[PDB]
Amino acid sequence: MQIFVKTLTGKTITLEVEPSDTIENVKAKIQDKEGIPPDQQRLIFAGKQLEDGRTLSDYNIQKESTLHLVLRLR
Amino acid sequence: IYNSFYVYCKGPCQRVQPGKLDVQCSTCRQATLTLTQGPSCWDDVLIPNRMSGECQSPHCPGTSAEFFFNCGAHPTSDKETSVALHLIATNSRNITCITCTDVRSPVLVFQCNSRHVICLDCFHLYCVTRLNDRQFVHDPQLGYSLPCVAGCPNSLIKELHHFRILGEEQYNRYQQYGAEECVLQMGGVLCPRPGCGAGLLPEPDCRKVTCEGGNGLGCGFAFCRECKEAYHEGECSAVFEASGVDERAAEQARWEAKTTKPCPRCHVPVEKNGGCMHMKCPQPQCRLEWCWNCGCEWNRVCMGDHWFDV
Ligand SMILES: [Zn+2]
Ligand SMILES: [Zn+2]
Ligand SMILES: [Zn+2]
Ligand SMILES: [Zn+2]
Ligand SMILES: [Zn+2]
Ligand SMILES: [Zn+2]
Ligand SMILES: [Zn+2]
Ligand SMILES: [Zn+2]
Repeated sequence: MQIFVKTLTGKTITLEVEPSDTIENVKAKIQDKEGIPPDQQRLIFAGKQLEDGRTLSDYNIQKESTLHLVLRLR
Repeated sequence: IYNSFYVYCKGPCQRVQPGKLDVQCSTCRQATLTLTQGPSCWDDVLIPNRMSGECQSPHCPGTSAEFFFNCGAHPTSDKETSVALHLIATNSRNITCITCTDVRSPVLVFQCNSRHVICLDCFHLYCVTRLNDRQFVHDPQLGYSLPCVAGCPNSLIKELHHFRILGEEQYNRYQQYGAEECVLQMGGVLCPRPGCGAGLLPEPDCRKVTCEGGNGLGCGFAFCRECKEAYHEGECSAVFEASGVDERAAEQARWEAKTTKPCPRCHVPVEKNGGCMHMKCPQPQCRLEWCWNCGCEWNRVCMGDHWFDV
């Protein structure tokens, strides 16, 4: 299934995922597409920050749905 | 048609629609799981491995039931699932709306202690006005939600897909506002450049924030976290001048504010189980499976449309 990862700007990254995929795996696929290391990524769904050990299905994130990407600046 | 379940169809319908419940074996993933007894509540269909039975497929030792919902407005690909909205109910109890005092259907039932009920038209209004005014509530564990309109404690909506009531454009706005609010509650900042608004989580003790990333991610604006103008070494110079439910109705709008039908075959009377509409006659020599609601033999239609009621 597809999810869309968007920045708050509107910039969209398309990922092919499975419900069973961890948020860490989603970040890996973001690393691969945009070259943002997973450490610098924060993913949010419906105002909730997603935890790395949880799956997409844990948050009931549906196919075609959108996660918001925010950047951690250290 | 009596519909117990409401879902959001994300194409073709793109709206909250009556849903069809179905069950499959969790191991072989075929519609082969016959349940010992039907679901009786939402917990039965929403919590994994809660219900059990027998896979009819012989090349399978499966015993655990996996429930799923499809839209009821058209035929669907077997895997073309829709999200269920467990708070939405058909108003089979004729409960008045907390806001408009009308008896409408369907309704949404808040999970406050009072179990207050609001019609879907008033729920929409609630959502739109609260989203336009940025008065949705952020919880670190629950996200961007709304409580019961009565302001009851511990009553934030947990299933955030209920905000699909808003429609596609406004839902996206809700998710956008929710992300922004999440950032701010974490002590983060949004890029102040028009047409950007990137979410940034810098060090807590840093005043200079840069909208980092390439031409793809960031805009490169360096701003002061305090005044949200471009970074500067002085005192901040920017100045911002600020221009600037009835208790009786609530009492009545509670979900918990006769019932004998004979078995079609053996005619021994039975009263409702409350939830499950799937009757299995308890008389040992009958065991006819039948629907409480329709007084007919059990079938896939009653199954999908109203396996259980609330
Ligand atoms: Zn549909
Ligand atoms: Zn099986
Ligand atoms: Zn309430
Ligand atoms: Zn109403
Ligand atoms: Zn920017
Ligand atoms: Zn400043
Ligand atoms: Zn009987
Ligand atoms: Zn029926």
